[PDB]
Amino acid sequence: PLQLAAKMGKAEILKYILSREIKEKRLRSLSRKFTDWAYGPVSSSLYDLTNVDTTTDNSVLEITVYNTNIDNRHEMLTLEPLHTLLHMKWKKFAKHMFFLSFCFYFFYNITLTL
Amino acid sequence: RRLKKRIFAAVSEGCVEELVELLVELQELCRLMHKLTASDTGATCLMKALLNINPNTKEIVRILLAFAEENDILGRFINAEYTEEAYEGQTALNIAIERRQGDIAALLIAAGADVNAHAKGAFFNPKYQHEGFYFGETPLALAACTNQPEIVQLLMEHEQTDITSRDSRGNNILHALVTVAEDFKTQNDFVKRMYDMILLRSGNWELETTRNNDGLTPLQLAAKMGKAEILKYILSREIKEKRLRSLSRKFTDWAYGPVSSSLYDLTNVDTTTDNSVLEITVYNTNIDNRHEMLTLEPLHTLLHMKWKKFAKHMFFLSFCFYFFYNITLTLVSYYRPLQLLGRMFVLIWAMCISVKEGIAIFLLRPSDLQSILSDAWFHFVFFIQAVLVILSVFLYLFAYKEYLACLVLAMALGWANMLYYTRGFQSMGMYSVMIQKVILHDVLKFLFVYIVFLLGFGVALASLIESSYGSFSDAVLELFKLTIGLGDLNIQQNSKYPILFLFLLITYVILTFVLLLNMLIALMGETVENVSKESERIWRLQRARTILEFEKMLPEWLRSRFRMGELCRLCLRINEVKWTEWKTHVSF
Amino acid sequence: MGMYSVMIQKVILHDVLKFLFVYIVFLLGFGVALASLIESSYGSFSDAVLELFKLTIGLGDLNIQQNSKYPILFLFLLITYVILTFVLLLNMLIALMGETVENVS
Amino acid sequence: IAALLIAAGADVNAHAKGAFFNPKYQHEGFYFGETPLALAACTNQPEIVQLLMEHEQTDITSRDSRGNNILHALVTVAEDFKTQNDFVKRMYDMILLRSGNWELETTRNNDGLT
Repeated sequence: PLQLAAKMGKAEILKYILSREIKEKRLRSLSRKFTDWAYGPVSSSLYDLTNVDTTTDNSVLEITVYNTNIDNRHEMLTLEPLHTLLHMKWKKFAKHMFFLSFCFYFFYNITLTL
Repeated sequence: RRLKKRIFAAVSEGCVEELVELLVELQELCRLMHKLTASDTGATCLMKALLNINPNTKEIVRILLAFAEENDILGRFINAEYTEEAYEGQTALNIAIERRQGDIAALLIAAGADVNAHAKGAFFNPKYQHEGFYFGETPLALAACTNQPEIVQLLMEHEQTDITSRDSRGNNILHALVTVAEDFKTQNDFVKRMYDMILLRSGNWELETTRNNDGLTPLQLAAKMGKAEILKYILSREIKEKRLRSLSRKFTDWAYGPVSSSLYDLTNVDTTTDNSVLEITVYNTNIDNRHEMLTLEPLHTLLHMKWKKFAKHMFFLSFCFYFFYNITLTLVSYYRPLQLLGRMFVLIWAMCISVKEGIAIFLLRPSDLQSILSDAWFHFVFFIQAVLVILSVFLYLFAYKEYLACLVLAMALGWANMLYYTRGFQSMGMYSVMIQKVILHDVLKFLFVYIVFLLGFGVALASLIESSYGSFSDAVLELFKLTIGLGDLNIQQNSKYPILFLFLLITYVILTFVLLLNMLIALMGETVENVSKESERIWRLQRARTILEFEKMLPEWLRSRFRMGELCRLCLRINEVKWTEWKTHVSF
Repeated sequence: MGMYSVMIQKVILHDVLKFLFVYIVFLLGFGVALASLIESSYGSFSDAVLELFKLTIGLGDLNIQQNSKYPILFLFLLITYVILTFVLLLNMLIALMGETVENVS
Repeated sequence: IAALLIAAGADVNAHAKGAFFNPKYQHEGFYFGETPLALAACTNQPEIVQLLMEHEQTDITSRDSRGNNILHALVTVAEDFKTQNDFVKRMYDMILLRSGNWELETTRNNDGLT
């Protein structure tokens, strides 16, 4: 159901499923977000990345990024745990890979021109 | 270690019977600090119960307090604090105040909880505002920032507490409230009302005169952080109660309909001391509500008075002097082989401008000054022009031949520099900020894409020619001439592939003339509208900066003579008429 | 046509005057800059300002060989003038006059 | 207190010709008409203006230093913008109806204007 919501482009249902908190006993297992400690505006939360991370063959992040028949892609991408995951994946290796590709292509073009 | 785990589990769950049985077992084993304190974060059973409060948390807290009293260790546990390096200084009273549990908070205060406890954890005073929560490292400051009137009143009524306490940052309750306050005018503003309440309950000038390690009063701190609402409230404060009128900074003398005369206070507002509110709000570069803060008394009237006193005359004198200097330089250089005197005047003024710009650059802030449009480009260009003039003179004194190039660059820069003097009139300050914003926004990107495409097509064209497109420089010159609209499009250029050459030329024409130029027109139109909606504020800020610079440039004796203010403290009398406000008040 | 007449009046009184003033400022500055380093066409100040005006309006030819002492400096000054006037000032005047046209229409 | 003073014999036709009262600029002072009746009219006091009108020792055709009467003063004080609450028009109507004569609307000041 989560992947289907991501594919069809339902931001509200996607956000509800991704960030779901249950405070009842014996039902907390159904939740995907657990609040560890809260102090005013600061809040630490453990999210679940079963079908959200790009680990399996098909993932929610890959579906919402590679979707071409949707219009709420920005709305779906600007919510946890997708925004933080994207920034982490960027700052880990994507910036370095992009800079390396830039340098390699620039040197290749300069060599061809010369 | 099982007993401590059982105690913690019972405290977290809230089972009264289980907690009582565990306490009985602990008492039997004893017949306690090591078993009650956890080394994970240096917490305690009371802290664990308050962090995980439940519908029966009051009973658990009462049972724990009774057990501590029976063991005669309650006073030992009241002063318990976190031993970790992240949230050091936390206490049960602090947690109870944060969790808005007023009954338990009052119970802890009555039981002897530390009121003046300082929570100096690293997470509490983070370097960035988004990296942590800062409240003041004090239960009183936390109650003030968390909007608990009952709890803050109960703390204030206590005898063991203090008000003049300064935390690690040096900030007191008023500084903490100023920092926590929101610049935007929200519908519900509790910080201002509770600041008023705390100041009235204190009833002394020590709170508003104390300086932290940054050497700022609460008013100066509000001006620096950019809180228009708090700044206006502090600047225009009226108290009608007896023995409390001294705390006010604005006194209404007489009122007759819309006309009202008011004496304001200029202790830290006038540019008299080393640091002043006006100087802070004018020279601030990391704020966005500068126009909102500057458009309120006693800053607007003070700025207009300081202008009309001497700043207009100084600006006109500078305009005339610079215009005559530029005219003399232009005439002297153009009439190249009365001349000696003109050259001497040019040299003297160039040296003066160079040294003044050097002092200005040295005294200017080296951070974020060049990134923002804080009148740094004009200083840089003036210094560069003076350096060019003096270098041209030195080279003419010698036998070198670059003096002519330096001099022509000097006249070009100086004649392009007259626009700086168009900020005196409102009709042209908008034009100057238009130039600045458009150039900084769109022209740079358009130009960059232009050289990219131009160089690409130039090396493409110059390589397949076995006439005019001989070398790379000739090809790029011809492309530029075709773009700007001169020359002729000759298809017979002795090319190996005439059809390919024509195709490349037509592609370049479509890319540049059809797309790029009209695109730049559209982008610059959008930018013009956007920053013409917000140009008056920028012009006013530039005028205020010029006024303050001229005021600082004045000598010692002239500053004392121009110091305007009637003693009562240095009060300033302002007559204000608000016809719209008077009509709205009287129509009720 | 009354709307057209008031359009003429408002646009001329608002934007054309300021654009023109900045134009003569930059034009005279660059003219005296160019006419002083020539030891061909840019002989005197009047000839230099006429050539600059012709280059701005879009006639003539951009001849880089003007018998100048510093050809690179002359070319740099000419390109700077072209960027300042053609790229920036004219399209800026277009944008400002568009905003004024909407506002007073 | 105003009614008490009127009943005690306070001057009703007293003219307040102070320089601040008739300033050259509208923002340099408060202009109401240099008359207690004109001030009551401009300050939106229906009860006080009615009590003054019902008095016998008062007059309506009085002209101040500017030559303006109550109607001219109300016109000057009135706001061009159509505000939500417009009291000047209603009280102008009330005063004109209570006067019941064409002398008020035909008198000209030193500027020669009705």
